Amino acid sequence: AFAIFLIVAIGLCCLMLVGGWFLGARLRLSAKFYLVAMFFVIFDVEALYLFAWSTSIRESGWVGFVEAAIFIFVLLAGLVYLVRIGALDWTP
Amino acid sequence: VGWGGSLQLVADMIKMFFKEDWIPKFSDRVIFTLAPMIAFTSLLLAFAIVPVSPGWVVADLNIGILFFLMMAGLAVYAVLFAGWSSNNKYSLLGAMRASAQTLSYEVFLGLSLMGVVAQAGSFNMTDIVNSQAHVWNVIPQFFGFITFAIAGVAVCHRHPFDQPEAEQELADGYHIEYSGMKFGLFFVGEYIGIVTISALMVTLFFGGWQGPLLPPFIWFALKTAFFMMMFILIRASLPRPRYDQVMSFGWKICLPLTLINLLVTAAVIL
Amino acid sequence: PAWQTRDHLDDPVIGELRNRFGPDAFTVQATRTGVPVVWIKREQLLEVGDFLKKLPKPYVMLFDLHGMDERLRTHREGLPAADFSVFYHLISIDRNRDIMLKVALAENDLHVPTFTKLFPNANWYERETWDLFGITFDGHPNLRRIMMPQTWKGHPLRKDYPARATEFSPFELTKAKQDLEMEALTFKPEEWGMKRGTENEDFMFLNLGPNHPSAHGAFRIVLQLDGEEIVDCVPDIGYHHRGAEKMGERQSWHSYIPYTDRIEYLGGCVNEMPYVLAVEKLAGITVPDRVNVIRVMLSELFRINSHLLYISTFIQDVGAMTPVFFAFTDRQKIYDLVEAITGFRMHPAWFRIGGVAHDLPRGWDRLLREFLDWMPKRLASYEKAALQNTILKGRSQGVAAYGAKEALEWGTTGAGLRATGIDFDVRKARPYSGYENFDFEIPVGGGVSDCYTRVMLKVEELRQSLRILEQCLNNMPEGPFKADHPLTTPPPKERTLQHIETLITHFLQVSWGPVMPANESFQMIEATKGINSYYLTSDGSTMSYRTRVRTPSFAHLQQIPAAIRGSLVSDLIVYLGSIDFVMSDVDR
Amino acid sequence: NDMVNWGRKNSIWPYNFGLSCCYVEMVTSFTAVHLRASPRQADLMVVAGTCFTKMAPVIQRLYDQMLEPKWVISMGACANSGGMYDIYSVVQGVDKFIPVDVYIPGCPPRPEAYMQALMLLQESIGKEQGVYRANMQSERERKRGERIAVTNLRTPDEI
Ligand code: SF4
Repeated sequence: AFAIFLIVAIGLCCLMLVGGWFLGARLRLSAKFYLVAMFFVIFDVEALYLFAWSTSIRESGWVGFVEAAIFIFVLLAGLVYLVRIGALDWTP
Repeated sequence: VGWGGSLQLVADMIKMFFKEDWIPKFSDRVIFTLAPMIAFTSLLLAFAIVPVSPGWVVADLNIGILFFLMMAGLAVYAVLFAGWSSNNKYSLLGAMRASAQTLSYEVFLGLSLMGVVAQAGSFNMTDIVNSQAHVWNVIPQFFGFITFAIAGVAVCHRHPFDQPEAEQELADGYHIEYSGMKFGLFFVGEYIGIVTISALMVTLFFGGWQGPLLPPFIWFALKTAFFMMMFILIRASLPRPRYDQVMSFGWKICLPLTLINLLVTAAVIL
Repeated sequence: PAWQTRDHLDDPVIGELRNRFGPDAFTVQATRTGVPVVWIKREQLLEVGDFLKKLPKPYVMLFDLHGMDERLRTHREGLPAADFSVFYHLISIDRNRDIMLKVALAENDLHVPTFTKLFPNANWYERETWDLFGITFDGHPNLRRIMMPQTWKGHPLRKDYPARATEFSPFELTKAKQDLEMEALTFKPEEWGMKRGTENEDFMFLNLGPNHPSAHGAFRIVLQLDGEEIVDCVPDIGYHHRGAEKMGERQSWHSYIPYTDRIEYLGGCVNEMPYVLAVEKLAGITVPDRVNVIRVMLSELFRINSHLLYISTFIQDVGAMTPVFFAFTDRQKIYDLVEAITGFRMHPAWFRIGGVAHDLPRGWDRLLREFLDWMPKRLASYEKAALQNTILKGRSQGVAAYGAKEALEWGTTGAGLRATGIDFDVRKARPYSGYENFDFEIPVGGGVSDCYTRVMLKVEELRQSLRILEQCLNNMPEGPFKADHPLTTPPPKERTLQHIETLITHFLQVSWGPVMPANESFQMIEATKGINSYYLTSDGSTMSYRTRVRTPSFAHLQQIPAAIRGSLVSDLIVYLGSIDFVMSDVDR
Repeated sequence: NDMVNWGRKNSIWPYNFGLSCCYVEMVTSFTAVHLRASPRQADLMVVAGTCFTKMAPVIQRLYDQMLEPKWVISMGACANSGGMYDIYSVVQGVDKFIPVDVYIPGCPPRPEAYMQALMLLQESIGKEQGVYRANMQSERERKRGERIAVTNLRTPDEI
């Protein structure tokens, strides 16, 4: 089953690590601009609704496609907003 | 001379064993040890969802896709605890930019996979592998297939080519402060990653277990081998893309492509 | 003849200086340098230089500044009484003329006012004069050791200093422990130049020593950073010092020839040409025409190889390297021709005083004809691939540009100086090695010097070199490969094997060395990078008394801090790739 | 079993320390045999070029950085000894301060010489710096009867 395979994998990890042991302040302008990753943190939450959506669409039908188009159109409007304001651009 | 291509990886794994380990001074110890297995065990247990056989299935669980996405998200922590455990602003910023492009390019795989799981309509992999009985789910979704390809090769598979070097000065690749077995752990991890992406591609996009005139498990194995060779051919053909161009062709180009892909499949399925 | 010892007193510059200063102070030497050498006491140096700088046709470029020991010269007829000397070679481009100024110094008062104020490129030269000799230049901004480490006691170009490592203690690691302690305690005292900015959060000190590929050797360029801006860049050079100048003093005229090949690894016979030409100028040898055409063939082949490497590396670093790696295969074919003629792929060591080592083998014409017919189609494929590209072309416009005055003050020659509007090659202004019997053009960049203009000029020069090489294939004359003169070293070998007097000449020439009479020669050529020259002084013995090698790469690496001030680190790396500098040439 | 020996013979990781000159032939070799080589990961360091007195501590730190199994190849006359530069500013060989295993004479050596260096180093790595009582045999002595039996060579007036 899955539990046996998980036990095998963790046993292999223990075997390799045990065998290996026996064998023997100020950044200024640097970094910053992770806001692409903040865009991912928000966009994964947006796409989790599509993750739940993808299971049941045949019984959803026409209003489902309509309001899914509205949803992704709102996301596209936000994306072009971020592009045109200069948030989504070249980043260090 | 060695006649097999795989024997080189075998010799590499043997070589990484029995190498003296030095302690790093002014470094954290728990993450220095834990960062390799976040990259290794994740794609090792990503192998637990392949339908290699109906009778020898490794795990007959109802959902495998969400586990794959959970490993995709987990993978970033390996590059991040490696960056912090480097304890050198050069390597830390190198792993920060590598994790940047990683989180940037990991977005696409879930939304690209929504198309195939929507035309399949189930999460149990037996239903998907039985769905591709006469018509494979690759003819309509060309864009989804190439988007999933780009996403799968973009998760620390060296196609971005910013892992062992850095286009930007004042920083350095984060594979320098690891020199023991952990470097072999990275290589074996990306190896199981590429073979698992190929296996998932064949069993989720193309038709696994068909058996036109020969037993279907070797049919799956040979198709996986052909896609392995094609992946290596295009990985080698793929030149190094600088950081900028990768940022340009990220969120701009493939988020709309997968959104109109979901629109097209939802419009044609009913 | 073109080798006889002349005074050049009739030259107009000598009469203008005689009118302005009247009599006295000036002693006009007799030499075979081709230029007027004048001695001018150190108290009048700055006045003379200032007058020459503003003269109605000025000497805009200080070609060279260095020192001579002069203590052991027994033949000193006409020179003033000197224990040390410092020579300054200046060039007027609008006159296409040169002037050499020599200031004599005594052993107790080795002091002269610094010349950097007029010409900034002299600064490192004066620093070098402080390092290799013991002359102190009062008024120098940062007078520290630029070649040897900072704890090295002794001035290696003095004749009281033993030259060879054998006379010192071997690497016993007595100093390795102290250098280890020094490297572990890596701190900045702010003595590396002006370093006006303080060491705090406002300014960050970064060694920025590129050990990656295309760096053309490992070196450090200490950089002061503020807002990711280049506040001040100070190169730390001298890691690759090979002591070529000191080595020239302990080798015969014949056995030094191998050392010339390693001033530039890509030059080969180009590096040998000025040395043999200077030695034959000391000997008073006029060579036959076949020697000239053979030398032109080998020099244009090596120049083509170096230019192809520069083009390939330029397209690889800032562009797509997939197609241009085929040029590596083409370079391999050029090598099979060099080792077909000379014998060995790199460092041929094939030129000799008075000629070459052997005759051409009988199958040279078919191979050269095959290379000349095959090459033009590939060259035009690269011309379209490089002139018409847009991405790097758009990137490589206006990137750290400079003008004619800026190039002139920094001694920069070669594609840098030709990228501006000054039409000045030495192969046309001062023909050498029989270039005056050939028809070729000098491409020019117009008025803006940048990286695109430099590479386009290098492609145009490669096309002119291919025209020269076909003219060499179609007009190669007949006759000897060695001059007929008792100082031609060695004699023809078949004559040596049969004739007693030729055997005796060969015996004493290869054993004790040829005796060159005491005089001074000087030759400059267009090298693969810039203008490379050789100033040789003989004291009448079988070894050189002083060998000075002027390499342009020293000036090209000195030039980076004036132009890159106000740019990013990426622009710095792109400029370092663009500039034609090799560490072996900078450190000789 | 000697499986570890097979592991070490089959695979080695090269650290390229070629200097200003002498590295163009090494590149010629590397672009035919092979961005994989990385600092603090390799066990083989091919010292080439003129080892200068000023930068020798850099070579000593890079020697210290590598792992327990350390191999060193000296290439060129400038690295085996001082070479032609017997001068105050050049140390007379890299073997003065670090142990060396294989010496490859030449100035510069050939890419095939680099290939033969890998062959002699896998041959040395396959007999367990250990002589194993097999390295007293020398290339001066091994191919001696091969080289002495050569009588005629092509005349140098031909291509
Ligand atoms: S061996 Fe020859 S090519 Fe190599 S560094 Fe020494 S002189 Fe240069």
